[PDB]
Amino acid sequence: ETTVTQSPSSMYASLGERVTITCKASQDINSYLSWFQQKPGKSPKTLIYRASRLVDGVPSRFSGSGSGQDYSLTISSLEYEDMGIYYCLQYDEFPYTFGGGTKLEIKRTVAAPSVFIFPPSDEQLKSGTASVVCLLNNFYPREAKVQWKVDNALQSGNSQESVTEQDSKDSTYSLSSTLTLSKADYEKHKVYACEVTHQGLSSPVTKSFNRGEC
Amino acid sequence: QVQLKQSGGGLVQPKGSLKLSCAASGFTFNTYAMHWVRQAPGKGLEWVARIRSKSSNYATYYADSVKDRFTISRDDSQSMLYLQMNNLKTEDTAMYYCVSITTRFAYWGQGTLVTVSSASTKGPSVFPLAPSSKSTSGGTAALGCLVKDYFPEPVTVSWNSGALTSGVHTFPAVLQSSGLYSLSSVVTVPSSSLGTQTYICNVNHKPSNTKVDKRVEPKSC
Ligand SMILES: CC(=O)N[C@@H](CCCCNC(=O)[C@@H](NC(=O)Cc1ccccc1)[C@@H]1N[C@@H](C(=O)O)C(C)(C)S1)C(=O)O
Repeated sequence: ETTVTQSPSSMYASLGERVTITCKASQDINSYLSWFQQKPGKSPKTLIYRASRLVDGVPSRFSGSGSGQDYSLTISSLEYEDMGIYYCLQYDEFPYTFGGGTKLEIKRTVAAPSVFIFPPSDEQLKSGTASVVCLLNNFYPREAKVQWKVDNALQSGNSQESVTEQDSKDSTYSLSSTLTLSKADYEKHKVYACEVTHQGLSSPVTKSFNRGEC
Repeated sequence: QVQLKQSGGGLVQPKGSLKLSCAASGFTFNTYAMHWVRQAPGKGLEWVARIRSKSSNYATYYADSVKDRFTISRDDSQSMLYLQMNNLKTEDTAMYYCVSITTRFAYWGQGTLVTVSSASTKGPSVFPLAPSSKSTSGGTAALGCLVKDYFPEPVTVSWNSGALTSGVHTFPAVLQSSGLYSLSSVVTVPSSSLGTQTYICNVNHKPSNTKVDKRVEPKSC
């Protein structure tokens, strides 16, 4: 097939900024290249066809360009609604192939997370499993290090993270880390702690509880 | 008002078969090719199948991964586009989009989730994420619901039947080691409201016809 490579795969920009994404094909595709915007949990929206033709209704700040193998999309002045993932599509020769996509997100100031820890419910323990949940609320940038400490012992292999998309009001992220243990292992220990390292914090923050005490 | 209204899909076992449907309206369906395009969860877009108009003999083209297992077809009298999916494999699990590219537009359906697994549907367990009374007395407190061990996707979560939206984060589902999905939904509230206000998370899992309301209270000993 023809291979389509996008650059960069993700990027941040501030409102009003000029943004350019590039799209490179493994061979000449005769400007049969289309650009799509996909917002999370939504279907793709067509933006440009034949490298540079705007689909009716797309704001004029969107512009596409290129020829041969090398093409680009450009947003002259970024606006809040332009966030999402942009895909380019080669439709010269079947199979029509897409690029990996460029994630466009909005820049904002560092924000430190509010951290909360949640012990397993008694109800859940009745079934023999204990999930311990740590929440990092409303922070920026996305990178954060969360470590679980049980009776001063680091945990490995028994925790999963999940991260929301940028909040539509304050452009922050939130993250949840879920520590899973058997009820037997859970009840053999006292201090369950969540340690959060993040650029918005001068030092790591820790939230903890002792199994048993209200 | 162009629409591609999709129907079908859902949960189906490997080697099984499924038929997707797409009803077109508001453009000249018969003159244009029709397509199916896939998006595996969290991954990229991929072409599945193409079929041209009567004017081009209904020529069909397929991605290599599905060449002798899927069949694209159309009924121009009924404005219907179909994808007959046979000999299904785990890697066919994806969101499937009906797509029509026209002279000056390209229209995408809403997508139908196809999950290729032999497991039966499983409704969630909903457990409280409750704040202990350590919460800063004049600040903010967090609480939530842990929505655990369901299959397949998706679940939706609201708070107090949608009346509570501010400060809510419902996290993307996670695939656990057990092969069942799990997610949390949280909300931050004034610490002054723990005990005085009532927080109920409304969990809906359509594939299993499960609707669960869980009251989250601070906890006592
Ligand atoms: C009567 C007759 O003979 N018909 C032929 C099909 C051709 C009918 C008219 N052609 C199209 O609408 C094409 N659309 C565009 O160029 C614009 C565009 C491209 C990308 C994004 C947005 C807009 C192409 N049509 C698709 C296809 O043909 O699959 C394509 C190649 C993927 S784009 C037939 O039925 O054989």
